Amino acid sequence: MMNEKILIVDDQYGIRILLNEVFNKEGYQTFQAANGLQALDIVTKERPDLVLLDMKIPGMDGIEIAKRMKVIDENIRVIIMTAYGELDMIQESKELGALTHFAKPFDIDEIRDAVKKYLPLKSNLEHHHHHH
Repeated sequence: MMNEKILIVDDQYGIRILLNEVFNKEGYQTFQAANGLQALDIVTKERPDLVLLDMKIPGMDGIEIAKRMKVIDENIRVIIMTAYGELDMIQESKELGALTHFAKPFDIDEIRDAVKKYLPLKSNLEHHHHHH
């Protein structure tokens, strides 16, 4: 809507960049966090338009983070990444302001695609014509 940002929680530093550059690649704005509490700060400070929390991150989860982010916005469009089939803390994290979840085993194109279908801004999704 206004400042359509995407926050990306990663410790590896590369994963965050992967989504940072690919979200931006599409025409987005992104940011990164090495725990969750960081994106947390950036949500209460910047209020992105969408956030991602890799609970697969090297150490911690941004679960109580989205928790506080849903205390801060209730649903700042969070997406928590898991081991594709882990989702151990997923239930609370998803009811906690997250619009959905993802996987650390995610696909790049799937990541930009999935977020455009949820938090849209310029990346159009075809569900109005039904033709593609």
